[PDB]
Amino acid sequence: NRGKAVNEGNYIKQRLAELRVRSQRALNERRQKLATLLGREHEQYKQEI
Amino acid sequence: SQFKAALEKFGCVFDDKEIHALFSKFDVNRSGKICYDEFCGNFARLGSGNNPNVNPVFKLAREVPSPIINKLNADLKKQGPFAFRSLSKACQKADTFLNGSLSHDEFKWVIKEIGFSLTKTEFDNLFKFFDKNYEGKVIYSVFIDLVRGQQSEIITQSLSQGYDALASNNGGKVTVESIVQRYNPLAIQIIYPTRKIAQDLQREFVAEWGGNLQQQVNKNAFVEFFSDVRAFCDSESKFHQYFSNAFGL
Amino acid sequence: TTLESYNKQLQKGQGTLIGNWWEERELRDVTGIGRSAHNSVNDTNERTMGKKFNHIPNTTNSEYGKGFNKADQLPRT
Amino acid sequence: DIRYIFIVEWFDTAASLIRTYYLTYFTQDKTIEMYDLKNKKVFLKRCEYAIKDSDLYIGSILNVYSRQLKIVDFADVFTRSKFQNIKEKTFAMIKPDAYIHIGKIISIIERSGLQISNLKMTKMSQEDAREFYGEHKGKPFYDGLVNFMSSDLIVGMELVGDNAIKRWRELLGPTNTLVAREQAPNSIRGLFGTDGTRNACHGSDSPGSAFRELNFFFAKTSKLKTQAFFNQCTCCVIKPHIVKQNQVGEVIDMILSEGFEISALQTFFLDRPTAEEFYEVYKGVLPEFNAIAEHLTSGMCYALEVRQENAVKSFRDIAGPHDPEIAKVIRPNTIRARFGIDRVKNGIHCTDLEDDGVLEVEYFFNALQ
Amino acid sequence: MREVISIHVGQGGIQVGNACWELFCLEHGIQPDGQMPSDGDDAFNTFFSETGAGKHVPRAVFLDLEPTVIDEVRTGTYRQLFHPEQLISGKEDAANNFARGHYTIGKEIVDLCLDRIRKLADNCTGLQGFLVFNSVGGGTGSGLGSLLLERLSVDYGKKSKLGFTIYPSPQVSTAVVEPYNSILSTHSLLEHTDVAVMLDNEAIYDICRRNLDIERPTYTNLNRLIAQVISSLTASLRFDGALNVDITEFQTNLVPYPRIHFMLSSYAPIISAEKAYHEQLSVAEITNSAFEPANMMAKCDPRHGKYMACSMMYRGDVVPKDVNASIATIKTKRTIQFVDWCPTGFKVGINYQPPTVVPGGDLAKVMRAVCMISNSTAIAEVFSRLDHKFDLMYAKRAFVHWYVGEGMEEGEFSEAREDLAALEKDYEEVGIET
Amino acid sequence: MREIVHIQGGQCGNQIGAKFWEVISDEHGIDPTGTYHGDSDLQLERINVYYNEATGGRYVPRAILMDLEPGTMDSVRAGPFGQLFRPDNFVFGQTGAGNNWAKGHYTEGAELIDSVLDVVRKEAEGCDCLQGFQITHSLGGGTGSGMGTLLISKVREEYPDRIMETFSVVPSPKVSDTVVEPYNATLSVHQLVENADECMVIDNEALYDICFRTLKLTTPTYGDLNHLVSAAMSGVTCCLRFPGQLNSDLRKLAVNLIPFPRLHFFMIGFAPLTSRGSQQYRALTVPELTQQMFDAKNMMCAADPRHGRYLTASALFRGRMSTKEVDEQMLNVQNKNSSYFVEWIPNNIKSSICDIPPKGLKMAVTFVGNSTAIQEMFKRVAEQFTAMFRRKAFLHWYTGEGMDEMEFTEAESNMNDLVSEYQQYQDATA
Ligand SMILES: Nc1nc2c(ncn2[C@@H]2O[C@H](COP(=O)(O)OP(=O)(O)OP(=O)(O)O)[C@@H](O)[C@H]2O)c(=O)[nH]1
Ligand SMILES: Nc1nc2c(ncn2[C@@H]2O[C@H](COP(=O)(O)OP(=O)(O)O)[C@@H](O)[C@H]2O)c(=O)[nH]1
Ligand SMILES: [Mg+2]
Repeated sequence: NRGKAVNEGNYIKQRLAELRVRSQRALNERRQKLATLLGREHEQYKQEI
Repeated sequence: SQFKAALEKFGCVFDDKEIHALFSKFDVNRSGKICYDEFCGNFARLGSGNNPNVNPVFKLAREVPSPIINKLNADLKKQGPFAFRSLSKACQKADTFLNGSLSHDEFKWVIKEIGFSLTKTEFDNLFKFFDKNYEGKVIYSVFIDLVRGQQSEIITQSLSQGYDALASNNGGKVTVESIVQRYNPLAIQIIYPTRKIAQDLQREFVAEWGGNLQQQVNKNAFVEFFSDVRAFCDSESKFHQYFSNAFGL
Repeated sequence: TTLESYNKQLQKGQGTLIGNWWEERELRDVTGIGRSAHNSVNDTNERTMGKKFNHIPNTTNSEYGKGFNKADQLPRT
Repeated sequence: DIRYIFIVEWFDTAASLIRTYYLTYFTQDKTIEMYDLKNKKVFLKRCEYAIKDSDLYIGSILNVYSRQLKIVDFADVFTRSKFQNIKEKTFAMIKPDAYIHIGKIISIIERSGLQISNLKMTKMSQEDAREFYGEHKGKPFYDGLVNFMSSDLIVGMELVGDNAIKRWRELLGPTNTLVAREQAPNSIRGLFGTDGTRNACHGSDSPGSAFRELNFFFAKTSKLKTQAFFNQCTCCVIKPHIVKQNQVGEVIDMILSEGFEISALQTFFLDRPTAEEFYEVYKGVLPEFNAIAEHLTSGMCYALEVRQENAVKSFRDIAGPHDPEIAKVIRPNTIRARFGIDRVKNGIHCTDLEDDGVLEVEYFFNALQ
Repeated sequence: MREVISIHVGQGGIQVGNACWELFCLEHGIQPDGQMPSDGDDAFNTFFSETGAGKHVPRAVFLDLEPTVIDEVRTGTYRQLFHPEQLISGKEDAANNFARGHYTIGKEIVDLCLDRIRKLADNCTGLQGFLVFNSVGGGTGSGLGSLLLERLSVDYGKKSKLGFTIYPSPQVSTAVVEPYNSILSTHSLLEHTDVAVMLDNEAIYDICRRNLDIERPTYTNLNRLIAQVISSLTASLRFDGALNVDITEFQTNLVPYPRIHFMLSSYAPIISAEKAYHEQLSVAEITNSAFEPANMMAKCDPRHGKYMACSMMYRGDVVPKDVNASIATIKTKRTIQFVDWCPTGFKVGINYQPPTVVPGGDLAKVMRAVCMISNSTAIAEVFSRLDHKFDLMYAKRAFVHWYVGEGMEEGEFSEAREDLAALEKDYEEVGIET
Repeated sequence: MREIVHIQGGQCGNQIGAKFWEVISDEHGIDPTGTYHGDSDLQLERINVYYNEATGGRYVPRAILMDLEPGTMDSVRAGPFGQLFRPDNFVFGQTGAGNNWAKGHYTEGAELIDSVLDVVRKEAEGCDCLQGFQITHSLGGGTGSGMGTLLISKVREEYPDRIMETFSVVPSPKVSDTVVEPYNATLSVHQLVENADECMVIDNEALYDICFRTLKLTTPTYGDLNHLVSAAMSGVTCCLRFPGQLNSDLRKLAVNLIPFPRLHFFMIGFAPLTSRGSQQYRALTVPELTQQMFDAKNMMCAADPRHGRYLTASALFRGRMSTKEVDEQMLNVQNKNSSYFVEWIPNNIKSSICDIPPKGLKMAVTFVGNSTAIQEMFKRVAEQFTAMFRRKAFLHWYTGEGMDEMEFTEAESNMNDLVSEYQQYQDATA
């Protein structure tokens, strides 16, 4: 009888990472956009120096 | 909640309205925090029985702590006539916000700055008595009144007469300038002998007063000041004969 | 032992400087009656025990449960 | 000479438990000595650290030798008495007839020498406004004042300092502004007052009333919701070194003067997890996430919301280079050029991406409430 | 499903029960009122039982005849935790007399004790065994412990019993007639306790002086360290690990002969909060420190004897290959020597749960720990010294009247003496190589 | 629970007990009117040990007041704290003993002791569980040394199992106060040995020396000596009234301190005692306390401890301390002074710990010792007895009231016997 709770807990535990990876990739794409933005800004600054 | 749990412990379970009525019957101050000390005292007096010959003693209210404040007053006596005023000034200074009550740590601070290194156990008794229901704040006015003791009605009336006589020469207006300009510094010998010089006497008097000579003075503050002065002296006769010399009255 | 003798009744002051004058001095200062009240009574407690530091500690068999770590309450992540 | 000693506690992280030291302060020569209460060894001996006299107060936080310390209370009567004088609290109010003058008002208040303990701005709704100013009721001033009050956004601040309850009032000037010009032209009411009911600012008058307004406005139980929008807006942060060095008044008016509309600013104390967390977009980029995060949590900081037609890039134009050393050479009129010192503490920080301003402003004004 | 029963008798037993129970309550996060805030595996079943709704009640029983300690517990900080009527308190002290607590006054409390043991064991379903705590060098402790062991060994039978007893120190001792009680209690427990563990006092005094650098320790530090040892021993039943070892895997892997079941423990690391984070805390160094004679739990020099069996239990994130290499080095160094007929002598247990720390304690928060239990022939010297003291103070019938006047006959001393001599002879005989 | 009753007889007993009850009431926070005004709850957990509760909630001692003349009771009732004692607990005679042991032990002592026996019987049976009896008296007087010891015999007859303590103001020749000291001293110590479970001997001369030297008071008073005796006697039974780390009862003390049934005469000491002007100039630590308590001059007996070997000793520490320093100081004092301890019994020191020090004090030490040095008192007493008995001086006032010289011979023989086998162990070796 006790196995039902184990089944549930495993399901939630694995779904948690299954969605955590999507959250991480959502955060990570902004990383690249912002990096490119400041990269272009810095070279523009240097050339105008 | 703890009260109804305690009733359940003895086994008398009652509905919430009856529980509330019983709680309110003993929670007269309406604060909401009952004192089981008074609770059990009431029950013990009820259960002792009625005997005209023998009283049932016990207690229905928290007693004055006694020797902790007695020693406090006795050792406060030694510093000087204005040690009593020192405590008042310190209470006002610590109460920078002017509410009328102090926090627990602030009361500790005012005690140690007065200079009495009260231990935890000795402090706790006066603390618990003066804070009836553990609200978190203590009223310093009642504390200082109890520490000073009882002031005589005739003494207070004489102080009021002195205030009125002082106000008369200025037309009802008050200033510390007036008390500084008119008094008898040498009269302090009769409340207690002192070797200090009359020239300095004015300096200590103004120093214990405010630096500004235009500070506003209330009648209650003035009589409070001389009550602090009186509390150092143990004789009403000596105090009033000193006051008479001090104001030439 | 030829005590008392050349030091009779006197209150306050540094005394006469013979016998146990130093020891009677502090007794007389802390409490009235430096020596053997006339039959103002004398309490044996102060004479025998000494300075009283009133304090009652806890058993410390009841300190087992109570112990506090303020750090644990930080929000962490 | 004379010594000021305290009690301080530091939260270690390698060790879970927190420790406690004394931090004695030789004022004759401005040096610091560290000694711990338990186990009786001297911790840090006789080394100057150049700490200004003003910052020492109850609840203050000061960093030393890469560890941050938080003063809790004094340690003796002599230290307690001297600093006990500076604790008075007053409640100052900026009514919406001077919404354009916020920067100058704050600048003058700071120059007065008082300390801006806490700050907020809200919309004072009709019913709670009627509750406020309760004592007046009968007088004809009442209804006019109430109708004026709920007109627009309001700025409430708390001033802590010596002699404050009347120092603030005398700095403010007369109650009527019409008289203020002839008696005291150099006053807040003199400079920014129009008429009797449209006076610039408001101050406390009695300690009891001041406390009443204080727990009305700043206490945890308040009915004043933070009136602020969450669309077409940008977020910016006044870094703690700026408020420590006292240029917040200058900074605020500069951004107001640019036609941008300020929507909300509030004072916030946040810890190191919150600091690193808000900077979650700069973990893996060169602005040195660790140093900037640890500096961001070293004191109070203001969080401002700015509104404009095209908020993000337009505000970025005025913000200029992230490095003030860059900015001085080329963008001499930008705020970071004028106020920033170096890379780590480059004054203002604003978002640098088009579509993430809403989430960042939501983080401050919704999540941290 | 698996449970043990805790017996705590004597003042020493009660003052160690308080520490072990605060540690157990803190480890599972149970508040003093008994509630579980939580926020759920059944790891509390070993020591606690659910009341049906909310709180949990420990599976322990407390015995003593002087009411002082029991009343202090009932008014302490855990007043509402324990079961109120399982804290059995007597009327009069046995007062350092073996015969008093075993022949005159101890007989009117054993009936209640057995009734409560029956009531609690009927609630229990998968009982593993008994863990008993008692002070040997005292009247009520020794007498009531002996009587309880006598009764249980007949009533329940084959269920295992482990006793954590506190023998006298060689010189750091309190009582004066105490060796008599010690000899008689050893006689009683020899044929009734499945495992016995040494817990003398001055050795742990030296431990705390040397490691914590605490110059002002009291019984509380001693009891906290002992509770740490007990928790490290019993973790495996209630926590997940790579190699779990239950209580039945002690005597089947550590007892060569039925008479030889006296053992001595050790625990590591023991360090303060300041000296820990500047240290390495490696598995190799902690397991090397576990075998240091000065780190041992009892005042004996194991270098004067051989080793028969050792059971070591690690908790934390230890690695089995690291354990194996460390054990290889242990066998390599020549200072410690094993007996010929024991080629393999090491039991290894591993638990994932790191040790728990108590606020306001002395030990620091550490991420590896090892508790070792050793059976060795070096136990002979403590018994030899006890026998020497007994002979010296028995040559002239000292204090014999106090015992004979309570009902005990005179001849019992001779039987205990001869049985102890036989035990010493057995430990000597087992020491000869083939 | 395990409560004890108090019995006092004679002038010495009455004064000592009056001081003792003032001390106990002060310690437990009871006013002279018998109403509790204490501070902490710990003062009420074991309040029933020494006090009984009456209707209304006032506490009364379970003490018995006994003498052949009413003057001393009339004085103590008028003195401070005299209202606590129940008026029915007074039993007094109308004649007086005249410092004659036969008078106080055969004729009027016997016709009077029925009432006090009834009172002690009802008082003992009233309480739940007796733990024993304690007596304070003098062996040098008539009424005390006779009637008190006869009452000891009587109570021991019906209570063979319960423990009995005696606190005896034994005479010393330096401070001589009566010419008939040897007679009543020997007779009292005769009928004391077979009945008293513990005896604690006290010397007025030793108390005077202590007061003059340690406290250094110019002119002392019996109040001081009574207070010191009260402090020690109250410190004896602290484990029964307060929680601690190692509780030790009177039976524990008797078992740990009595090797043989006839060796139960004990000598006691108290620490710390300091002059009033030097109270703030000394530290409070376990080494200091042990150094002061072990000092031979500090003892409450005229016998010199360093003239014999300690058989057993016990100490009742109070306050805050640590077991390792306690037992380490005991081990150190046992090692550095192995000559003063008998070798064939190892570890002859008891230590017990109580968490409650006396009011106004941090730490306190009560020391009780069984040592061979006490034989000197009996030796000198027997010398005086035989020297004054060879001429039969003062004998006829005894012999004319049912006394025979044969029991005087018996007393001399018994004391010589006790001296013999009590000093035998001093030279006894293993
Ligand atoms: N380590 C340690 N030992 C203790 C503690 N409490 C008691 N003991 C030991 O107990 C021994 C004496 O026994 P007691 O504690 O007095 O109690 P008992 O053994 O049940 O016998 P009784 O004294 O008659 O009650 C002492 O030698 C101590 O070593 C403690 O808290 N910690
Ligand atoms: N220490 C001390 N000794 C006392 C006190 N009162 C009397 N004595 C001694 O007791 C002896 C006389 O005893 P006594 O009163 O005649 O005994 P009683 O006749 O049986 O009551 C004298 O040697 C005194 O030294 C006292 O208050 N304290
Ligand atoms: Mg016991």
